[PDB]
Amino acid sequence: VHLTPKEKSAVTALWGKVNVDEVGGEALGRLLVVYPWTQRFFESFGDLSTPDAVMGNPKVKAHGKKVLGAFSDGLAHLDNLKGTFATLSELHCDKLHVDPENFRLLGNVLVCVLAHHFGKEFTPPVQAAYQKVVAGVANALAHKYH
Amino acid sequence: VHLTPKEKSAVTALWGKVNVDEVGGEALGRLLVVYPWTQRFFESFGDLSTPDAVMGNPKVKAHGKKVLGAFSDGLAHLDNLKGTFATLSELHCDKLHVDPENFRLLGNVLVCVLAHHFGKEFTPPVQAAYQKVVAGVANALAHKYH
Amino acid sequence: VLSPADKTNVKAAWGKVGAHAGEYGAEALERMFLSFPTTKTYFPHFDLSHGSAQVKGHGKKVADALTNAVAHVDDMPNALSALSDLHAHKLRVDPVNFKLLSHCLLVTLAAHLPAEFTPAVHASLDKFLASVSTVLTSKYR
Amino acid sequence: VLSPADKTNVKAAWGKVGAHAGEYGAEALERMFLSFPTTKTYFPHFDLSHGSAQVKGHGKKVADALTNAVAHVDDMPNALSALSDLHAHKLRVDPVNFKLLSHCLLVTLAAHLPAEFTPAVHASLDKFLASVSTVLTSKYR
Ligand code: HEM
Ligand code: HEM
Ligand code: HEM
Ligand code: HEM
Repeated sequence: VHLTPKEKSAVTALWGKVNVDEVGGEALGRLLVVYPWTQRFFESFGDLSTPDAVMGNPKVKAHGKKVLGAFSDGLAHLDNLKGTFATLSELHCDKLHVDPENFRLLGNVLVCVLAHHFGKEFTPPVQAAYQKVVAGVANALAHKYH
Repeated sequence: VHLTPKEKSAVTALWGKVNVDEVGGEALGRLLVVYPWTQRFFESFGDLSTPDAVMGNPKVKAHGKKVLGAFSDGLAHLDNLKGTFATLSELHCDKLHVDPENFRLLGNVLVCVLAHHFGKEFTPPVQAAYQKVVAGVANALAHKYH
Repeated sequence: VLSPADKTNVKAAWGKVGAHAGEYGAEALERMFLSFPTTKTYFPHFDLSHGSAQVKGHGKKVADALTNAVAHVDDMPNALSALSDLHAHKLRVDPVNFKLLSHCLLVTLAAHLPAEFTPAVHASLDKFLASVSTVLTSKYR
Repeated sequence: VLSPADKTNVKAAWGKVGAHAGEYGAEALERMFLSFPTTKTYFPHFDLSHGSAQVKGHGKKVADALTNAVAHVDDMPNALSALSDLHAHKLRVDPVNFKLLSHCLLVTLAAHLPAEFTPAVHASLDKFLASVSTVLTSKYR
């Protein structure tokens, strides 16, 4: 992904203000609520019946912190996203068999959560920068399908 | 794309029997009938109002011959699809601005045309082989979006 | 949404299937498993080998469901109401998997009915299958 | 298709937009043009720069059509019938571009109404926008 130097600055500046304990858990949480078919991959997580139960679930918040950690790991390695996500690409593709379209949906839900948390500050050019990032993370995680 | 040696043989054997004058034009023709929005990219082609007019259009048949020639070019260079479709990726992405989802749709319409022309001979494992090919061609033509 | 010309073409194309329903649905299922191996995880309890009795059995169920969908084409959400709750709520099937089976169903129909598979009928069947997919992915809690 | 709880959340969330409709629609359009440059080609007669009178004028039209969609939520195919013809026949818009504007609309709704953008309402609004998208992509020759 070809990110403009001004876009690399805008991203890291916004990412340093991100609540690492809540945001990721909210992304995964909303993914499971907005797109219910994703819950079949998380049968061992517990009570996922109501929206409040998904968001309040301890296993969702905990795993969500790891997903956010993987997005932070990808922001430090923008030049080599394929190698950064190579191990995770094997897990999500060869083992779990998750359709690559869902990677793109989680990325878009992350963009929605960042919008929900920052408001006006998540200006249109900042979104444009994050869309390039989440699309790059998606393609990298979908490499074992190519 | 990781093609099995037996799958490589099945593809070339079936491709040598392909009518180079008609098949490609039928693929593009059906793409314009089944998925009408693709017609906006071909405003200079003429009469595209009725299904028979799309199929009977000389500009569609002639351009379809070139698309089929690009698929044949990709079958001889399965190891390096990115480099084979590098120039065509610049045309379809940076100049024409075609959504990468349409590439997959044309590949799937080609598969439907090969099925229409060969019948029983287009056995399930032969389709599986061609699905790997058309997905590799789509992903290679979509490189300028990565 | 469909069209009165779409409905005519779907009734006529699927009419020439008839007795061959279970072979066609099974062939479409087999074409799906070999082309997109990710779909095999929805059926671990099935013998997925060529000529499998479960794939041939299920293929009949799939085809009969599509026949019932052609019958009640103007009231599809109600006719496939039980099937929607089954695919969406119980099995939690990914919407992409429906585009992949729909494609295989079109390949099967092309491979078997060349006189019926005109560009116009291809357009109609794609729309029908897309409409069926839309209904089976609809989840009302 | 929708739910009676989905309709309640859509009417409640969109009811807090009200007067800010044109700003939100224009912002949604700007977020789309900047994030997905392929959508720009549908508006070559428009000034696409920030604070453009045209993007501000069209955003009002898009928002007003969505306001009319919230009004006739039980009969959307009939309400947006003129718009369906426009987007599918004449303009020939790629269905993917609707998923992108729909996303941008949700990002705008998230960035302006955080009290209303609860997980249940996110789901409701996504299903509403997907429904409006289905109607506008439906082409009956
Ligand atoms: C957008 C890219 C995504 C990222 C960065 C991501 C990241 C991760 C990480 C960091 C792990 C755990 C690795 C470990 O400690 O072993 C993981 C596991 C997993 N991911 Fe993802 N993921 C993504 C998308 C998805 C999606 C969209 C789904 C579901 C539809 C999914 C389903 C899973 C599952 C089922 C696990 C295993 C959980 C377990 O240990 O039980 N992931 N993912
Ligand atoms: C994956 C399949 C595809 C292949 C391999 C392919 C191949 C080609 C080739 C060989 C050319 C002509 C290059 C030249 O001689 O200058 C071309 C041009 C073009 N392609 Fe494609 N194409 C594909 C998909 C698409 C799709 C799916 C669309 C549109 C929805 C599209 C739209 C066009 C247009 C608009 C032109 C220019 C025609 C003109 O010169 O007026 N192509 N394509
Ligand atoms: C073209 C759309 C489809 C139709 C018409 C269809 C039809 C059916 C029918 C009739 C049943 C049997 C229910 C019963 O016994 O009462 C069923 C079950 C099932 N379907 Fe589908 N289906 C469709 C697509 C899919 C897809 C895309 C998948 C996933 C790859 C899928 C996975 C399943 C599974 C896992 C069951 C097995 C239930 C059993 O073991 O009996 N279906 N489907
Ligand atoms: C959320 C769905 C959408 C709604 C409610 C919507 C609404 C509208 C409305 C109300 C008009 C004005 C028609 C008139 O002048 O009478 C229109 C026109 C148009 N729409 Fe959309 N639209 C939507 C999505 C899209 C998308 C996704 C694109 C493509 C990127 C698009 C492209 C156009 C174009 C090119 C026109 C301008 C025609 C002109 O210059 O007058 N629309 N749309």
